[PDB]
Amino acid sequence: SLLPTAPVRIDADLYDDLANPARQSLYPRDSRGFIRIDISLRAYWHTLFDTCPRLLELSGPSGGAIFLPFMAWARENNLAFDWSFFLWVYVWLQQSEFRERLDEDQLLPVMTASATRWLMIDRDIDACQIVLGSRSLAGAAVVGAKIDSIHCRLEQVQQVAFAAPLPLPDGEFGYFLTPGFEIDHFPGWRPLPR
Amino acid sequence: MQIGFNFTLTGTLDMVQQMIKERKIDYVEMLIDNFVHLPPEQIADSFDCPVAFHIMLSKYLERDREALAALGKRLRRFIDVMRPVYVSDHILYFTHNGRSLFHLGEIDYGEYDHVRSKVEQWQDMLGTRLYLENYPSIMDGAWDAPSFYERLSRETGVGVLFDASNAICAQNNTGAPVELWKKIIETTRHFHVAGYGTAFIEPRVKADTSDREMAEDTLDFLSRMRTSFDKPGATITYERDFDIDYESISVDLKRLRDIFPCV
Ligand SMILES: [Fe+3]
Ligand SMILES: [Fe+3]
Repeated sequence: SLLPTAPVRIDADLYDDLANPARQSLYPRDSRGFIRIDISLRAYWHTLFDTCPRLLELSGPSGGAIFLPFMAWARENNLAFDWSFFLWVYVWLQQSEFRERLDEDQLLPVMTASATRWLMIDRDIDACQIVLGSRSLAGAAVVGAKIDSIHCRLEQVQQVAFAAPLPLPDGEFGYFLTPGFEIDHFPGWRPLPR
Repeated sequence: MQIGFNFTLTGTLDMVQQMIKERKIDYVEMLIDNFVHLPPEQIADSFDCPVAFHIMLSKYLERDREALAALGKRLRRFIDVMRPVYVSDHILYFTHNGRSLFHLGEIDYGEYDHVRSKVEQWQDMLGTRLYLENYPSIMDGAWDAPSFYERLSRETGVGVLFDASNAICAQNNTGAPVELWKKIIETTRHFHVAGYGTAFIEPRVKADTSDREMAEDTLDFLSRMRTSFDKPGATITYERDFDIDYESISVDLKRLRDIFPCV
């Protein structure tokens, strides 16, 4: 009645393969270790595509044509699956068979996704807003601000227009952090983490 | 038994305040590290009831000490202002070899010496008694965890936040009976309860999705052993993290109060 743990016993035995859909097969279909990896791959799947559903217009409904190649490309380039996750998908997309079908309508949802992830998971006490820049978004940036009032009737992520010319970043994306909830100063873009 | 609700998203406020006013819950558990830049006095003035603290993302098992200390000191200032009923946190594997898990891992309970040292240090930073929650086990570490939390709790003064749902997941995925936790249930006064889901490819494996009504066996568990759960200072926080529906929540709440009548 229980699913056999089969080759392994505890979650720690599965750590290395929790984000590697290639190595999922090496576990028996009916095995519990196969099931647990699937739960964890579904979590990466849904984080990507629930938050950015327009990317399924590129991959098709199964998301396979993006997900598998991006997952394997992520282990290879040892990304941390940090808040830059979404931006790192768009970067992969820029060099995939989909590179001609990227437009602002795909770009902005992944910037809002990374901005929201940062303001949700980040635990740096002296970091209050994130400021995302891309080379495909001149003069503007996507700013993600942590919650600082239970009554803010606005969204925590905003596209903001600068008045002074804003340098294009070196890579496709660049970012910086602000110590309070103001932008008084441009320290220059930092490259995407990892 | 005080019944509670977990407050996580800023946009649930008007609904949570209404369950307070309507005496459907007696306190509010807060995912406090999501509100660390809010003014703390503001949270205390939005809830006409006690609060308790749940910490999701300290990552005290892996976080660098300088970032961890700064979080601790900010949490300390919040503890002073709100006097939370309790302060709780998790035992979670977040990061393998530098990369982040999106479905968090059950720590390897054979690593007792490493958990103990971080739990002591973190609880020192927080300046108060910490409660640690049990993982909703999938792999067979479920058989190890009851004996592990018991040990950890007497060598470090730490409490157990016993989540009934997660223990029933553990039972269904591994066979490990919730009865393994009787001594902890009879000791701690703070509990969690939620609904659990299923994997997309295996309905037999149970997930801590916190999205639906509780199972008929998570309610049998609280019923069968209501004497062991209920005790003088006891509380149970109902978690619903997805499909936050005011009426579906409200019946699960009354369902709880049926099991634990006020006197
Ligand atoms: Fe929890
Ligand atoms: Fe819980």
